[PDB]
Amino acid sequence: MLKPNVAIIVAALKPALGIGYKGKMPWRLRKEIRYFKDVTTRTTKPNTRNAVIMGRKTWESIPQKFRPLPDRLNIILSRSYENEIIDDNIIHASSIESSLNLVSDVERVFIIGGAEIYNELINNSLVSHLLITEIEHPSPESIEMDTFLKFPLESWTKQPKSELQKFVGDTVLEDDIKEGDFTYNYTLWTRK
Ligand SMILES: NC(=O)C1=CN([C@@H]2O[C@H](COP(=O)(O)OP(=O)(O)OC[C@H]3O[C@@H](n4cnc5c(N)ncnc54)[C@H](OP(=O)(O)O)[C@@H]3O)[C@@H](O)[C@H]2O)C=CC1
Ligand SMILES: CCC(CC)n1ccc2c3c(N)nc(N)nc3ccc21
Repeated sequence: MLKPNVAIIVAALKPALGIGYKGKMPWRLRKEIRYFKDVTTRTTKPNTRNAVIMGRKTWESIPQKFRPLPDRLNIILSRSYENEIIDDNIIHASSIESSLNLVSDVERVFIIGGAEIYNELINNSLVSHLLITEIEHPSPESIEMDTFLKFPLESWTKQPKSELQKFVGDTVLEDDIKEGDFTYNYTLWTRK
């Protein structure tokens, strides 16, 4: 696949944009994990699937029994990997672009984490869209976080919900979702 548009999908706690703590997510938001699954799996074209790209640490964090993530082509990046097709669902690569050369019959490509991947790939021009779940809490300072996004948001524009709706198609987008003390909303950003 030559020069696909790539989207970053992430959930972050405002205002610092914290995303993890000691290798894990700092929260358990049930509806948010379901949205992630629906967005990353759904396709419009016929015999296609989406691709999800992740760093090695993120892959290793999913229990072995639950990987690869079903119904999507999984791509795992490591600086130590040769570009190799493991099976029909798993690819090893050392660069985003080399990995895409190995794929076909993919509709959309999503970068799914983690921190290092996000922070480096945000500056790659292949990245055209950001799907950020913006989480709010009454006392964000009480949530222990060690990992944060370093995104240059002054160069991106947050779109109206109508554009997000168009991006996700059929997916139901509820507003101000509350789970425990967290309140969240889904958003779409594009480059200025
Ligand atoms: N809030 C959210 O939506 C999400 C949060 N996370 C959180 O992220 C954290 C994990 O992030 P982190 O520890 O940074 O790990 P990553 O998942 O980003 O993996 C880092 C590894 O990826 C490889 N890698 C990184 N950058 C590159 C590159 N540019 N080219 C090739 N290989 C690369 C390296 O593998 P090697 O060392 O083998 O070279 C590196 O060690 C956890 O807290 C996790 O819960 C994860 C996903 C979503
Ligand atoms: C499904 C496996 C887990 C492991 C951390 N996971 C990995 C990536 C994501 C993930 C992501 N990238 N974006 C958003 N919005 N939500 C997520 C929820 C869970 C995630």
